[PDB]
Amino acid sequence: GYSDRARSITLGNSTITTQECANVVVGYGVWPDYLKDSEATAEDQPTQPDVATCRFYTLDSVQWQKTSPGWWWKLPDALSNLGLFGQNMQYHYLGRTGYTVHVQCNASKFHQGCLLVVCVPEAEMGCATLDNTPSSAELLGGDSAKEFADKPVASGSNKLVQRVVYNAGMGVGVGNLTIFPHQWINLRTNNSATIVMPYTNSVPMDNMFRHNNVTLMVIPFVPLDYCPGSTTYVPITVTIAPMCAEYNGLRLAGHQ
Amino acid sequence: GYSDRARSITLGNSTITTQECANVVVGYGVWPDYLKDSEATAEDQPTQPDVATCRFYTLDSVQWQKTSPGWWWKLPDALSNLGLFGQNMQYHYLGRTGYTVHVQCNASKFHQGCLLVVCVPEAEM
Amino acid sequence: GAQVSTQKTGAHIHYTNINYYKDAASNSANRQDFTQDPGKFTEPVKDIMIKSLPALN
Amino acid sequence: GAQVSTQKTGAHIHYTNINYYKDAASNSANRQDFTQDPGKFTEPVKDIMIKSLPALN
Amino acid sequence: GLPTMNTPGSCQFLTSDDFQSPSAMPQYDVTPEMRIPGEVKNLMEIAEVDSVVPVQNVGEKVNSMEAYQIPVRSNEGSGTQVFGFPLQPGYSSVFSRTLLGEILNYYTHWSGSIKLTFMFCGSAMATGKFLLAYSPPGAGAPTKRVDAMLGTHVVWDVGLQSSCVLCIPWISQTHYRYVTSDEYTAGGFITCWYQTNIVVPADAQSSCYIMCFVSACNDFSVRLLKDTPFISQQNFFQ
Amino acid sequence: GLPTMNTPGSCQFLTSDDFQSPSAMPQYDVTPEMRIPGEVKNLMEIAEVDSVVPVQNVGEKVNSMEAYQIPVRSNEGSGTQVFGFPLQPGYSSVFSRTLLGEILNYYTHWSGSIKLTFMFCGSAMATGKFLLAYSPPGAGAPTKRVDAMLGTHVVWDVGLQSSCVLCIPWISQTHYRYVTSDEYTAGGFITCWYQTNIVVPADAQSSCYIMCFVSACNDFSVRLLKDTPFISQQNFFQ
Amino acid sequence: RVADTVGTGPTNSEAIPALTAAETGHTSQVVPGDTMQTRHVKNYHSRSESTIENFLCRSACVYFTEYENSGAKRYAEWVLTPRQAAQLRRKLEFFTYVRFDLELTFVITSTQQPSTTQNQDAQILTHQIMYVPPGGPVPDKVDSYVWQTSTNPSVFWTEGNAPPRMSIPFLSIGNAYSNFYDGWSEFSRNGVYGINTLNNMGTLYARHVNAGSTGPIKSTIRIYFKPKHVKAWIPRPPRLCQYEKAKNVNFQPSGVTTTRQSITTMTNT
Amino acid sequence: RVADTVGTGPTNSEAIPALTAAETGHTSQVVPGDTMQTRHVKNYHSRSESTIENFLCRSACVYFTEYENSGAKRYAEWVLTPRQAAQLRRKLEFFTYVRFDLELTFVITSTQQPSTTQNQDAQILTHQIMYVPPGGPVPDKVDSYVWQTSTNPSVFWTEGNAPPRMSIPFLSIGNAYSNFYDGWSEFSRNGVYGINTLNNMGTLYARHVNAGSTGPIKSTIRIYFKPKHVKAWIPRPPRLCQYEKAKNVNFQPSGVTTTRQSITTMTNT
Amino acid sequence: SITTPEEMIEKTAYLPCKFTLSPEDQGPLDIEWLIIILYSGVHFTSNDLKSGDASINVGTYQCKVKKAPGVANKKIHLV
Repeated sequence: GYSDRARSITLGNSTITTQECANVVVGYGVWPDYLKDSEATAEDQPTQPDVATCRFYTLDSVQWQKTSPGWWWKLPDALSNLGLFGQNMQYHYLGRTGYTVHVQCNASKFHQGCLLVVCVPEAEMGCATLDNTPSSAELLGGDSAKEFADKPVASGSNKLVQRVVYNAGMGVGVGNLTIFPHQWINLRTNNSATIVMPYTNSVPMDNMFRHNNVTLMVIPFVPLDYCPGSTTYVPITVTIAPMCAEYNGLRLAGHQ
Repeated sequence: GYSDRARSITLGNSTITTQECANVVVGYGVWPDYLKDSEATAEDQPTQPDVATCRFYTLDSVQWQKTSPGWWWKLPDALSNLGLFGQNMQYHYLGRTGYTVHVQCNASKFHQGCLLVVCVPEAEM
Repeated sequence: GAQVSTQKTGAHIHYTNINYYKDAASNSANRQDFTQDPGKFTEPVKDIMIKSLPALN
Repeated sequence: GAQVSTQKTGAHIHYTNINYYKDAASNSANRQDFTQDPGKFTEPVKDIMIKSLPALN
Repeated sequence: GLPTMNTPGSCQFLTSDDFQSPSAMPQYDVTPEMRIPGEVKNLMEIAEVDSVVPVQNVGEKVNSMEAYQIPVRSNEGSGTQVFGFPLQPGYSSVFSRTLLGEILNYYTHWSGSIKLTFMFCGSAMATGKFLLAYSPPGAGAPTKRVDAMLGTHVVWDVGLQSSCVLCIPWISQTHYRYVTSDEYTAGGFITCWYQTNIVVPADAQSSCYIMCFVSACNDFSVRLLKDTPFISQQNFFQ
Repeated sequence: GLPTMNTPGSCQFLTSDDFQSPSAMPQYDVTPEMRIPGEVKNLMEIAEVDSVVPVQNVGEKVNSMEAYQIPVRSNEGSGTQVFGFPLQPGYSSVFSRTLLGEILNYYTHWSGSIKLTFMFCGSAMATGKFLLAYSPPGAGAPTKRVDAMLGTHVVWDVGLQSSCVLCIPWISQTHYRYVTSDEYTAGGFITCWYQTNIVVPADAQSSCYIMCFVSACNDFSVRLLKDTPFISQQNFFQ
Repeated sequence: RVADTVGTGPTNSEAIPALTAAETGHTSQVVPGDTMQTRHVKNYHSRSESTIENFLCRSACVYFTEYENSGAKRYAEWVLTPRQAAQLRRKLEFFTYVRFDLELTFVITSTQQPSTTQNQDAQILTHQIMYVPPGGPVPDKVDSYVWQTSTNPSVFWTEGNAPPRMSIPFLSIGNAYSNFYDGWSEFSRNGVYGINTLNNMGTLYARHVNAGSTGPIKSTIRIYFKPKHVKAWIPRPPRLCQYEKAKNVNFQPSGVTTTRQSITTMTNT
Repeated sequence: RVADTVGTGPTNSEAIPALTAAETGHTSQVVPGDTMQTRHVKNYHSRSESTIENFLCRSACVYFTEYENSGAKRYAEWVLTPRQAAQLRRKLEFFTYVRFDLELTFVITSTQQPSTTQNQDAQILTHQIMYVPPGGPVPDKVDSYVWQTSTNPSVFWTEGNAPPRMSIPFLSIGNAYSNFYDGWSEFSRNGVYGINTLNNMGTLYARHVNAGSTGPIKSTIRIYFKPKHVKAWIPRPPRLCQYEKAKNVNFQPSGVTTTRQSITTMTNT
Repeated sequence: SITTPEEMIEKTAYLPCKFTLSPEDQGPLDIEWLIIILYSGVHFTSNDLKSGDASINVGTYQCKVKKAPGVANKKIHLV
């Protein structure tokens, strides 16, 4: 006799326990694995760090306010400077991995609000200036979350990003982002959200510095609301574990 | 039909070939291996980089002169800043490894001289 | 080497086909593939959910 | 007198052919001959050379 | 020469013909297939997935996330209306841009049942009961809860399970209905009413929101593929 | 007359069609076949043969046999560079005119491993050790021997056997790479360094040369036959 | 065959099919007979026209361009791509990765241009269409030697005949084509974003083989793509906004949907 | 099918696959797993497009020439040869001896020429193409009796139809054709060098059968060769230099290859 | 493709015109600036301009980069 609300996930030297979880969403029904002999093209022997690379990394926390539009993180960029995962992508030319993404936000019963947590493949975004393309600094934040805007961005010969929330930066309806693997953090029912993503690409491996295979978006569809005397500072924390990570093409460290 | 003078050693993505080698000296008759379950004390699961860490690293060259006394290198220190071997010893508290050391010096027939190459355990000075 | 298949017909007949070229990129479109599997995009949860049972207990 | 052969297809089907003329110089090109023998131009030595053995001893 | 006779239709280009043509690259070897997740074989596997409905699409709400929020509060009464829209899956601006509606706007006809899922997003303390109703056509839309009570309805009680599903069945004289506006193939009306008032304690917010998702049942299908009235063009994109 | 319908493409000349046509000399008896040595059935039997690489293709060296010579000498140091060029088999001017490169310039794509053979041509007394290195793309080219030591390398010791082979394996994200210049399908860098200095006795030349040969491995293949950018014409040759 | 309705009667139990948790990420699989009484209705409907093949396998104009038999523009060129038009682009971008053969059709037409030239009698016009794969030499003029088409595929066509048509296989170096690419071709991350070499299909050239007449004529070629033998992966939300460029996904912010008068209005305002 | 990579581990032995002698004239047959650690990679690649047939079996323009319905040039003539063009010549000369059937295609076009003639209405034009084998009578005029084609092959063709096409077998008196001939046709060794009678294939003549109109018209014929059923022997180094003549191998000395800035430069200068 | 084909340089003024060549591009390379300087087979800052730097050192200045079949342009407002 147990409760389906309580779940524990153990990876490497890390373990996460949640007493209020909806369940786990599994990619497209596909658990991550290693590349097989009949699907490979590169011929050198791969390296598999395992426990050293496959483990939970916890990022900075963001504050959910009553007027927050939302945040986004490129998965490969998010962990590019973190531990041996970062070192291994620094010294190698090709990498391959899946993910376990855990989002955390607790609050009391009085606190209300709902967040969509979605893992979007190839989240290619658009620049405010139509002729130009969005700058790398604007598109990527390695150790910090990237924020959406509520108002439209002004286009004046710049390399900014159209970070409109109701267009999800990709010029599409935000309510239709449900085709992609996703879960909802509803403060009255939920506490955390978990998605297990497999490796998704048109090639068997890829360079991990010039391509971001997946992007994590957290978007509040219902705003945060509390009566006076309740806690006013509510953070959101993101924890990510690489899975079945392998690397090929060893050479001098650096990206150029 | 071959010559015992010619030998090739392949490790990871590296390979060394010598056309004039005496042979290979093997430690104390013991080939390196991994730590076994009945000899361990630390309980977490180890990491084994393999091809990424086990591979040849080439250091700086020294000049043999007519009056040179000799040179020494601490093996762990020598590779402490080199590649993923260095990174893995930087992020970890315990490590364990053996070595293959290859020394190289060529010269013509007229050139004469003899060097001792020795691996000394606990060379406390 | 003729292939006899069934035509699209209403509810409530065959046709014949021969390939002429050698590349198989020259063939006609495959219009009769009626295979479905919506359980990837829909219901993609680790633990199975029975309809009559409460989603969370 | 029809000939059924296999078409070029990807990894990981047949076609039919009939000859109409009498000369055989009128036929189509032979595009499926995948025979190879590089050992004439390459490795053309009188004594065989093993890979692991020294070329000269 | 074998004697032949050419029939009408010879040497015409019909953009939906199915013929064999000569390959311009003979004997080209293609790249082998790898296994990719999430393979699609029918557009009805996409239609059967939920997506959030913009019910509050009034004025400037469309340029915000407020179009998706359905406001509810605590009233000094009972039986007042929450929302209403018609059963027009591809024509109504409430549905026409949802994943189902986008797919429908490529086809002239549609058939099958629909699933509307409603999720409460207030405080855990907040309690409420709601009547979700469907009326087939022939009379007008209901203007009172008692009139709506006479059709196909569900009484939704809010509690531990925060989501309730209202199935709209296929109740039609024809087998198919036009996706475009049409009074012959009318669909009906979908409404919501307050069965009981929203009740909260002190220090909880008495104003809440509800969310709606629309998905297709396993008897749904479409017909007559056509062009969409959603994308347009004046010059070649560069 | 059997009733027929003519489809699009009738009466067109596609220069890569494969049809049967009437012979203008009926019943002509051809000359029988004799057995000739050196018969070819695949252009990849020619690509798999070595040919000398012009590495020193600088200035007026191309109009001489000096383009094929790689100079080495005795240094007051160690670790300096001997040469470097990129892994561009059909685009780099180091490879584009070799037997492999000429064959590659008829095809859009290429795949497989490559063999670079280096032969010493100094005095028998001359002794040396060399590091031959390949770096896959993602960083720059190595500027020091220690940076090159971190990639795929061979340490070549000169002795009785005068030839050493450096195999460049297929380490790519795609199955195929463009023969034309392209930063997406980058190949990497190939470099050489002095592991130990060249050492000679008195009355032997301290300056030597090295030669390079490029051949394809047994996993090599090409695709998409196209015209060469090497031969041209302004008027009919007479 | 689509599913058939099952007949049900009245219920009173602890079974609760209408109550669930949408936070799980799971679409409820409730039938109508879970919340009402239903009769038995055998369903003969079929989802045959909703297959990815039928949905994508129709010819579509993707580009058209002109050239003349005299004057500066004697020949036309175009880099093959389906992103120039709106309709096929929007259908294809329902997915992230596609894999298909192509059927290619051409519609070439000619029109007499105004001039003062007299006694103009025109002979029949033949056109040459030449495909150059990426990397090969390209024609600097109408009489350029590259029109020899020794290896490059060519199609000659005379006015008044059927349209020319040819089949092209899957030519990608990668396993699958890409509709979207979140990255750069430079490891430094500098340079153009969303651009890669996976879907490069070469250039098309078109010319008159003869001039035909002593007066001016202008031809137009229209190109038609038909995808065959299709495979697709990862469904994506449809394009809400109006395309602006061919090379990127840039757009102008637009309302989630149309606006009505109130939340109870049954009409569109 | 192309070969598949074999997986290997670490080694320490007297086996030396990386060391050899290139003086033997032998190409080393080393796999990557002889000098590094490799995984097992099944390879599904095929060398189908590299066969001599596919490499040579495409139509190629080898010659084109004009004639008029009035005036001095009423008919055209051409000695059949593939050495007039650059592209097919360079592909064929990868080998010393070849043996193939030929597929022959023609593209004939007509253009109205400027004149002051008025009331010009033109009838349809029919063309005659006649092949004369080496030794037979040749036409001195458009109306010459030799156009009777009692034995010589002829092809009549009317403007607006498909191009004419015919198959020609291997006609050499010798067992195989010759791309290169180191010698003379005279035993004395005097006379022209590199010239022999092994690859003589006769002459082609072309004319208008009717004049069609009262105004001037000029036709052009383009000839296309397609080798079929190919056999080839003795591979040869590709032509580094620009062809100068059709009859011989004469050339202008050219650099072995292009020049860069230094021996360590990774770019092309 | 030129990087950032629309920008305003407010200030020696360095006008960037870094470009990329598609595998399809194979025609002769021609570079032109407008308001001034032309490159065919104000002063350009890069000796190896062919590699991909058409930048120059000094209204609206337009950089035109043409390699058949590709054609690209970049407009810069110098204040």
